[PDB]
Formats: sequence, structure tokens, C-alpha cells
Amino acid sequence: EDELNLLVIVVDANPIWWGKQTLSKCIDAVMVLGNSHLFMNRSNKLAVIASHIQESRFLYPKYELLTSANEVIVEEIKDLMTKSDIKGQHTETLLAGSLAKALCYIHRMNKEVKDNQEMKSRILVIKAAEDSALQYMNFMNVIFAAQKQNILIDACVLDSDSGLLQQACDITGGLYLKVPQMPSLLQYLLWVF
Amino acid sequence: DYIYPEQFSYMRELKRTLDAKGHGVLEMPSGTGKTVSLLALIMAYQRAYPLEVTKLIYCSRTVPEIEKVIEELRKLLNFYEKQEGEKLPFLGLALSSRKNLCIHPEVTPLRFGKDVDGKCHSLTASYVRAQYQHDTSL
Amino acid sequence: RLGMMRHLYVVVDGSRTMEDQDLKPNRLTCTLKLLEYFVEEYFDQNPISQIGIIVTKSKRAEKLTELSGNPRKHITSLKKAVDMTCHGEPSLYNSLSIAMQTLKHMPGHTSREVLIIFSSLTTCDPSNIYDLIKTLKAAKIRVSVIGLSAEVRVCTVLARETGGTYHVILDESHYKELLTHHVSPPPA
Amino acid sequence: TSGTLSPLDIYPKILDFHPVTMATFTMTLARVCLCPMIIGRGNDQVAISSKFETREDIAVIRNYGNLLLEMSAVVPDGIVAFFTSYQYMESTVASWYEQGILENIQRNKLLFIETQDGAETSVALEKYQEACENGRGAILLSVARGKVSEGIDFVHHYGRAVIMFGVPYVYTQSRILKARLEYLRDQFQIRENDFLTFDAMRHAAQCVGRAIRGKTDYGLMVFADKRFARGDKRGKLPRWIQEHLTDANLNLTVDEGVQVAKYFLRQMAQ
Repeated sequence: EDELNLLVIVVDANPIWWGKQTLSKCIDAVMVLGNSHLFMNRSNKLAVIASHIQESRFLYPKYELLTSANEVIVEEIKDLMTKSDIKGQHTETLLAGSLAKALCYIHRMNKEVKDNQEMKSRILVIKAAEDSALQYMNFMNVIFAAQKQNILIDACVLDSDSGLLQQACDITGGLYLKVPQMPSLLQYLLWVF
Repeated sequence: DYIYPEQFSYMRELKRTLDAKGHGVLEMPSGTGKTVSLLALIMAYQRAYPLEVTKLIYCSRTVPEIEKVIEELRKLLNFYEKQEGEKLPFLGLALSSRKNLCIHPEVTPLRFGKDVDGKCHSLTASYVRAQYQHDTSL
Repeated sequence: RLGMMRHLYVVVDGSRTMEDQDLKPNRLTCTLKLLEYFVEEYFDQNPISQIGIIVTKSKRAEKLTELSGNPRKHITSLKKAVDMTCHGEPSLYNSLSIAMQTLKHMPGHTSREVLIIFSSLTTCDPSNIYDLIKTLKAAKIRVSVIGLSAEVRVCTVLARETGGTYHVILDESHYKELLTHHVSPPPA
Repeated sequence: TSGTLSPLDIYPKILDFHPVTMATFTMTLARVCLCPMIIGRGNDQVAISSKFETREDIAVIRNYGNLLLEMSAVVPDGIVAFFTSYQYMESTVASWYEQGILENIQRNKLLFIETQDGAETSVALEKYQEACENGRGAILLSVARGKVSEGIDFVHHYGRAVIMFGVPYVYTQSRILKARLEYLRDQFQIRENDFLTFDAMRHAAQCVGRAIRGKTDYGLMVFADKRFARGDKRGKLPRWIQEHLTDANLNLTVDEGVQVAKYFLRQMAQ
């Protein structure tokens, strides 16, 4: 508990979730995981970001805050559901944007913490989507920044093939798991990382 | 333009160890640094008295050690003058026997009664005789 | 991390000196076991890359794995080597010539690398090793040595002249630190 | 000066004058150096009486030949074995060229015998610096008085360990030298330790000094003799004081060979 820990969760919003046919369930599970994480230690914090087809957006920004976190997440996702970028209208997601947002937040939190002692942070991606060539430069830029920062990027691929994310974990020294049985999502989040 | 922290710590005491004008004994490392640090410690006195300026002489067991004294001292001076030098505007030289430096004079007068002193006397005599007249033959 | 592609030839000392109990169970067992851990971590850090495996034993060179991009062959080869152990003395010149022959073929923007784990003091080869070191530097084949308790000058020059990586290992913790430094990519 | 000289007395003894004294370098910790002695490790190890070390075959064959082979084979580094004479050197290492069929070392070492040649000397130093145990300054035998004492001015720490097989000692010829021994008895009374032992131990110290070179390097140096405690008194070897803060240069151990290999791990770590 001595070390402050920030875990940023990037959730891939892509309509691939339709294939998942449930998003509602995925949120419920993610919420349980977050609550546990916050409960483990006082010093744990969480940030949640959505990587949508069109852009990346911040769902939320402590455990005392959890009630707030739950409401903010449910509401934020519902807004996201919009028709544009529907189904595999757009196969990819804006992970690069999400990672950029995550690193900015981690940096800001770190500076404040710098006044104090060191902070440990890691980024978790729940990835539904596929990567694309156009995406390569942007994504890698964020990935390499994280590696230099020594911030591990873990990835849980429910489905699809995001090679870049697999590469991202390797470079970053994070963990990558392609989940067989997506309904076991909760177990993977708790157990896998 | 500088010198070692060790030389600065020691210098005054070493100048004092030197003041007695006759003798002294100095403790130093097993070899690396010893001779170069001497040259650095004599830089403090390179002109202690302008009206007479004393000299340094170094005694050495063998010829390969002499090139170790020359190569270190050549690095320390870098040159005879401020034009390229920055510790000592000194002039330094190696030497050893006539018996080592010169092969042809050992070879030519081959006799048992032929001392290395005598051979310089012989060479000097041929040079004076040649200068007198006998350059064409002696 | 992605940006370029690596070719690395892992060379292991299978001389009689590698049997010794100084480093866990014996040096052979501790080195192959950590080297298996390194292959999976290097291939994870370097997804587009290649490795080949060579040993020096009983005054010869032998190919434990051919040059390839699948990690599985190299961990399976390190598993299969432990049973047959180590005896005799090195053959470093013949191992740098087979490694050279594979590495010379590789294209312009990929690295050329040789990683050697060394527990000997010389090598049995007659051929002039200095001609081959000059040729490595022309070819751009970089050679690194991790030595066990040992600084014997021809090996150290050989790793410096080819690129600057002669390291000493005194524990199983220090050897994992050294292999994990080698997992690290080059600039592009 | 002579590098070390801290016990001071011998120079004023030789001069019959009292120079100004001064220590004028900053020294390094004792721990970079290690200065062992060897004599045996069980109570049955009786072959080292050295009443006639020049004639005691059993003693040459036992820890004098056998400890060298144990230390050199275990501690695999470039190591030069210094001897008190050629005759000892020839008896101790059977070599390729043996003085008898009955001699007791079998291992790859190189020789350094008389008619040394300036070009031939370098060949042996090229071999020791390049690789393997053997070369000049490497697993090679040389008499301590001989030319190997000049050393080589290589940057590379070419040397590792030196094992003095016998403590370098000298004699006093029944002529002018005997006349000198009598004079210094008349004046000092304590003549033997100053005139011969101390003067031979510096002969030792030059060869070991040439191995370890100075403050910017590391090393060890072992002595093989029955009478070795006498050598340890009066600071007649490098082991002696240079700065009170250094935390001592002690060598006592229940096993030398293990202590030097542990010390080499410590040096790789540094």
C-alpha cells in the first residue's frame, strides 16, 4: 500500500461487441474487478477510458469513489452506443488515442505524486477490434512511449486480431492473453494479470 | 591548466622534505603513478631560485624502463614552450653506455685490449687527424 | 517492441570446464536453464527476429538449432542438449565461420549478432583468429562474450573489436541480469 | 624511493645518515590485494623440515610440487611460479624436459631458463597475454632474480597470481662478502636479518610489485616456506602499513586455494 498504484483500463467499444452479443455483462464484470482492485489497497486508483471507433473518450477521470465510478461508467457507455461506426462498419478502434489519453493522465498523476514519492502504473486493454496499417505509426508511438516510461501494457483479447496489441505487450513487458471463452472475462481480469 | 588533487595535498610537505638541501626519502605506490607524480611534485620547484636554477637527474636499472620514464615525461611536458606546453618548459634526454648506443665502434678494432673509453679516444684521434689533413684515408 | 529485425547466433561452451559445480547443479545445467528463459523473453521483446544455436565441445563445433523465427525449436534444443552434457575443449574459429556464413547472407537493415557463453581459457583451433575478427567487423557481425570468472585477452579483444560487449558473470542472479540486457533491441 | 618502504629503518642503516622522511601518495584499500602463505593442512603433512631443502626429495614431491599443482589446476588463471634457483625449478616441474624420470608435476607450463634472448622473452609474454595458462608471467616458471622481474608495460592485467615456491633467499660467499658480514656484526650485531633476509624479501617484493603494478589494479601473491613467520615480522614485505584507516591486509585462513577463488569472485563483482 506504500506504493500508489494507478491502473488504467481501456475498453474497446467497437460494435464487435455485437458479435459478443453481452456488453452490459462485460461492464458488470469490469465493475466487479475494479471494486476489488480498489478494495485491496488504499493507494490504488483506477481510470477508465473507452476506445471507440471514431475517437477515444474518458469514462472516468479511489475506492470510496466506487459508487461514483459505477454510475459514471454506465452512463458514459450508453452515450457511446450511437449508430455511427456500427457493427463492422469500422473494424478498428482508436487505441492510439486512448493510450495517449492514458499516458497523459498517468503523467499528470505522476507529477503530483512526484511531489511525494514514486507511483506505479499499468494499462489494461480489453480489445475486441482489429489493427490496421494506418494505425501502425500512431499506436507504436504510444506503445514505445509507455515502454520507455516502463509502463506495462496488458491486453486481454476477447476476440479479433490486434497484432499491434500483442506486440505492445511484448515490448512493454506486459501480459497478453487471447481469451478462449469470453464469458470467463471476470476470471481473466482477476487471474490473468 | 591543472594538476592532481594528490599533488595539491602533498606539495607543501614535499617542498619542505626538499628544503633540508642534502637528503630525503619518499614513499610512493608499487609503481604505477610514482615517477609521473615526482615530475608533477618537481613542477613546484622548476625555478625555486632564478639566479642559479638547479637540475633534475634520474637513475635507472635498464633501457626498457628508460622509455617508460621518457614516454610519461613527454606526456607531462607535451612541449618545451607555452606554444604547446603547460606544466614545464623543460628539455629532457635519455642516455646509456657507448657500449649500447654504438655497434660499429665495438666491431672494427677487434682486440682483447680494447676498453670502451679507449675507443672514444681512438674515434676522437681519427677525427682530429682527418681535420688536420687525412680526411681522404683515416 | 517493433522497428527492425534481428538475427542472433547463440554459441555455448560445452567444454569439460562447464561440468563444474561452481554455478548451480553445474555450469551447463544453470546456463542452459537460464538461456531457455532468455529465448522466450527475447522473442517476446523482439517478435520479428531469428536465432540459430551452436555449441563448442570435444575440440569441435556442432549446430544444436538452425537459424529460424519460431522460439519453440530453440527451447526444445536447450532441453535436448542438457542430457548429452559437456566434455573437452572449445572450437571458437569454426563456430564464428559457420555463424558468419549464415549472417553474411542477411539483408541491409537487420542486425548481425553472436552471443557467446564462455567458461574456458583459449580455443583448440589452428586457424589465425585475428583475420576472422577483422572480417567480422567488415561484415558487421557483432560478437558479445559472457565469461565465467575469466578475462583471457584474445576473447576480450575479439568482443571489443566486433562491438564492445565482454562481460563477467559470478552468480545465477548476475547471468539472468546479463541475458536480460541482451534481450534489449538495437536503435533504428 | 622504492614504492613501499614504510618500516623506514634499512635505508638510514645502509646510509649511516638520517634523511628527512615523507610518505607522498594517497593509497587504496587493503582489499584489492591478498598476500597468502602455504605450509600444509593436516597433522601428517611433515615433509617441509627444510634442514636441507636442496636435497629433501620427499619435501619437493609433497606440498612444494603437489600444492602448486593443486593451486594452479583449481585457480585456472595466468599465474607465474617464482623459484629460488634453476635447480629447484628443474626438479619441481617434470615439464617436457625433465632433469630425471622421477619428478612430480604434470601440467602444461612454460620455462624461463638461462640464455633468455630479448626476442625469445617477448614470444613467451605474447603467449601469456594472448590466452591459456602458459606464457611469461602465465603458468610458467622463472627464478625470482631473473629477467622476468623487469615485467611488461601492458595495459591489460596480464598477471593474476604469483606463487613463490620457496621464499627468495640468498647466501654469503666465504670471501669479501664474509668480511662484510663480520664488519656489520661488529657495528649492528642484528646483521643477518638486515644484511640478507630483508634484502632477499625485497627481491621477492619486486617481482610481486611488478605483478600487481599499483593502486589502479588488483592481485595476489603467495609464499611457500616453513620459516615464513619471520618474514612477516618487521614489515619486510608489502603487507605492511600505509594508512591506519585501511582495515588491515590479513592472510590467515584454513584454506588458501578457496580464499583466493572467493577473492577473485569479489574482484569480478567490484
